Amino acid sequence: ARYLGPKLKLSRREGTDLFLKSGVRAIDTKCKIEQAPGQHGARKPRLSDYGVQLREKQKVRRIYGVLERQFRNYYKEAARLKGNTGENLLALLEGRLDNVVYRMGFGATRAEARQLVSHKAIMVNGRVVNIASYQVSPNDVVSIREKAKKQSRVKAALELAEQREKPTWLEVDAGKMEGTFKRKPERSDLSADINEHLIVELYSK
Amino acid sequence: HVNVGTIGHVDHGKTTLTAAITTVLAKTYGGAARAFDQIDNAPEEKARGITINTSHVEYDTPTRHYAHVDCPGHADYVKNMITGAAQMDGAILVVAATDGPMPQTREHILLGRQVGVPYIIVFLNKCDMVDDEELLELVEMEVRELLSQYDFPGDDTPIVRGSALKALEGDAEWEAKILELAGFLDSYFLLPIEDVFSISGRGTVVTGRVERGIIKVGEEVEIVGIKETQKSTCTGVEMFRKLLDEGRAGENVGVLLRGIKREEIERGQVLAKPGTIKPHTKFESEVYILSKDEGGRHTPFFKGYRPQFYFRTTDVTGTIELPEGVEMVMPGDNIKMVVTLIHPIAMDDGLRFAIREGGRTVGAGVVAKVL
Amino acid sequence: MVTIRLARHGAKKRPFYQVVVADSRNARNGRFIERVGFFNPIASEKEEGTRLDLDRIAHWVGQGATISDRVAALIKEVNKAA
RNA sequence: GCCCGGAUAGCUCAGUCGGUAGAGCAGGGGAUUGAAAAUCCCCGUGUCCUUGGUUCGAUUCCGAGUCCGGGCACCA
RNA sequence: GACACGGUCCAGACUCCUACGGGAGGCAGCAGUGGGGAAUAUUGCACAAUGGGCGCAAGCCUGAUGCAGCCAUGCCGCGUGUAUGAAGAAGGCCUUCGGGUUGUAAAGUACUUUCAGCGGGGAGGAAGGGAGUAAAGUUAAUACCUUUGCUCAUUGACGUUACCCGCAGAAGAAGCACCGGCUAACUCCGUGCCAGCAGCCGCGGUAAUACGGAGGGUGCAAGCGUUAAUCGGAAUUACUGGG
RNA sequence: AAUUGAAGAGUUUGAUCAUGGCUCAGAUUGAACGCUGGCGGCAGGCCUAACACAUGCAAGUCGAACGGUAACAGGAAGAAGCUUGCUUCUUUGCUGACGAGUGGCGGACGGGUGAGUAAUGUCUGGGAAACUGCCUGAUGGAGGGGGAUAACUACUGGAAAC
Ligand SMILES: Nc1nc2c(ncn2[C@@H]2O[C@H](COP(=O)(O)OP(=O)(O)O)[C@@H](O)[C@H]2O)c(=O)[nH]1
Ligand SMILES: *C(=O)[C@@H](N)Cc1ccccc1
Repeated sequence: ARYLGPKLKLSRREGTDLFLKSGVRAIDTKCKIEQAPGQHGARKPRLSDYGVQLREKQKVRRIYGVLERQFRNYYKEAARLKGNTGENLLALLEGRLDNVVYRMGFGATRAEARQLVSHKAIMVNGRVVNIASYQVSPNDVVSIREKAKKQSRVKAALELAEQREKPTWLEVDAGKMEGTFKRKPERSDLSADINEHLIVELYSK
Repeated sequence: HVNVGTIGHVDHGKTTLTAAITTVLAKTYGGAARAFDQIDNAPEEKARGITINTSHVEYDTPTRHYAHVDCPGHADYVKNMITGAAQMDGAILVVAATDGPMPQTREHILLGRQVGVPYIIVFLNKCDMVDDEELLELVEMEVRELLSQYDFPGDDTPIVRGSALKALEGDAEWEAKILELAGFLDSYFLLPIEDVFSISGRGTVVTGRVERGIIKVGEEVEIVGIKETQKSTCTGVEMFRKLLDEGRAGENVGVLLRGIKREEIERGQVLAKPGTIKPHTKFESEVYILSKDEGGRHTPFFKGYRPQFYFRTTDVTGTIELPEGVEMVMPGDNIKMVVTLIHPIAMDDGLRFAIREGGRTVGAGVVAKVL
Repeated sequence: MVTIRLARHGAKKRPFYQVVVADSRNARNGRFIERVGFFNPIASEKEEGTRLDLDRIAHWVGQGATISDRVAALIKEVNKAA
């Protein structure tokens, strides 16, 4: 259900940094960004009506690495919730297990975060859970399995989180490497460089 | 895959040597152990008008799947080579250590020479009675004199000593010599379909004699033929309308299949072992053409002459690619050609077939290679 | 004859039982007059395992209804005393 | 498994009791026109399904294989 | 209680046995076969569980049921690895032949291992019932019988289960439609109103963003497109809501 | 806390606005085909011929109803080999149980199909001129006799059925 391909062609498609290749380098730069979407990507875009709705719709999916059917399922699950449907979106999409692991800093990249959740190394409430799309319950702890705790990879990942934002809707221990949770993520507390305004419209038609 | 054949003398141990390779290669590699009764009593088959008596034995090798032909009579070996009823490549020379090379064993080397049988892997049998190192070298020396005269290099053909009686019973001390015998064959389940039925209430009923393997009711089996290959599962084996679970090689029993209509299985198919054989449409063969008064032709044919090959259950037509130098194949030739088939089918270097055209006898050949 | 029996619901390899009151001449998940409580034999070690509405049941036995073996076992499982 | 009829240049068929294969509808190559039509100038492009025999010579004579169509079987 | 699926008598049709007089049968019950058709699976296992029938009970029957096998038919979860990696290569392609692009892609290197394959641990679905025994009812009785505690031996088709641990090695796992506007995403070459494309408007007549291929990119994903079918769009049957 | 809910474009024409059909953009399917195809969970899997059918199987149980016991396993009397109780072993319904028969109970449940049917049906809301095995509440009773038949014997028709 993932991409598993040249996952930086996505950043050149929209121009906005997706952080899919955070890694050991501060800023990528070895990607020839902003002027190479494809072989004929030198031609200026048309920016059509259906496209403006589409271009940010695919972008958010390229960020979360979510299946379109899975995106549509989360869409209608957000439709049957209280308040603004657009706001109902980002709360649930920030509820995906590996994404919280990414916010905790245990995962260098989202791809690395999901590669850890799949390999039964992650543990929530003393329970080994493997589904990446596990909706995190309000105020709960998430840690790493003992016999696979800090095995050279997540070790390198701990230094990376020091230069990250580390949001205010959770709390990371980093001593025993515990990913504790607080109140539901607010729209004003995230990156805020994404527009959910247009996303609600694409599925309206 | 390569088909071999025990050429030799009566009372030498050709049938027990054939039983030696098929049994022990079925315990450490795979296949089916054959009983001594079927290798001796060969069934009768009418090949192009004249009835022949041959026994087709098969066993599995780590690399390929080697076949084996064995005739109980000396009269049957005359037809086997000079015409080519049972196509053979690695002719196993069976010479006894007690008696030694005798006139009937000498003829088979000359009979294979004039025709074109390229490989002869010699195995000296019956060496469990005599114990003398000077005698071991003397019988081995009479064999080297019996191959050099017929255009066969005696310095590269391997010689393996042994005894086939205890190679059949199970004494491990002699089994290592049977394995290197088959090992030297490298360097130097299968079921032909003969009849098909369909009874009301069961489905498709396929009948044929088993050449190799053991059949269980409820196992996954594959079907290979000249038509579109499919997959099935064993749902019953019956003999004379009587239940027989353990289907062994040699038994001409009827098998029941799973989920196939009558229009998909016909004469020319083969129930094979799952994922063990691929189809071939391109191979090579060396044939013999007989005279008009004895059944064949009296005039040669051209390149492009496409006769019908009847291999063990088929009547498939194939186009002939005559080699350079060969333009007109006249009756009495023992020359070769490259055979191209119109249908994907399991073709091995040794599977036997009769060649017919005009609705009658034309000739027979020896499959040498698969291109 | 009215009987108090079970009703296999839920799914394959994960049963469930909604004890009901129906007739002996009907199907297992057939037509019934009233359902009274349920039973979850493979639920979990939690606060809720089985709810039996006894009062309504005693109301039916007085009419002439016969209880089933597995059903009566639940009545002793509810422990009339404590 | 067995028995007949079609297998004839793109297509439908004629020609046979041995003698170097026809016709029709075609279709098409060129001048003209932005391009065709009309008009004018000129035409077979065939393994007679495959393969062989009785050979000065086989489409046709005797045979088979395979494809298609049309009839009957047999019942582990 | 039927005017009766696995009952009766009668007539007819389709089959069958036949000692030719006379008889037998009903898969629209589980499977299964012929045929029909564009198209739809095993002549499986157990009564462990629920329920049904008989019996005081024990048990017995249970193609109801509970499971298994089979099919991508649909939904849903998940995997085909991640990090690093510029001479920004080879090869492919385009080209203002400068170079760009495929492209961090790969190779190389460092780690990890779900699900598979191999070998061991191991729930729950189980409530009862059989025998024994204590007490209390019942009785003339410490008997019999019943009920309530308890003990013992246990009862599992699925089942080489669920789940868990461990071993080995990136090791076994990615295609499908599209690319003129509608509608997201392009050029070149070959073929020249020929071959073909197609949902509609329409393209191809020797310079095709629409034909075929190649490269690139685009949409979706173990699914992708197509066809058949309904509703919606259709306020083109309008009561809501038209003339 | 419990219906937080509605998009359009192309196409008549030289060009425009209209009226007005046609088409597509979406969702879905008891699906089929083409192609490809790793595992698992839960559902569904003969829509056409209500077409015809091989074979096995799909509803039997009760000895706490009775006569019997044809078998199986004990007991008991006995009988013979002979290791004098180690065995062989012929009678016997005396028991456990049990083919066939009589009787009770079920067979009208469960399972499948949608052919028929436009109101004798179904759905909705009421109703009175009914019956109701099995289970249950309440009040009493449960006294006394006879005549047959299946199983089983003898004979016997019929290929079988019977
Ligand atoms: N001692 C001894 N005798 C043998 C050996 N092989 C076969 N024989 C004997 O030879 C006899 C006949 O041999 P067989 O194989 O029937 O010969 P064919 O049928 O004419 O091939 C049998 O009695 C076997 O005992 C052996 O290796 N050693
Ligand atoms: C059916 O009986 C087969 N097992 C044996 C057979 C007999 C006669 C002809 C063909 C096969």
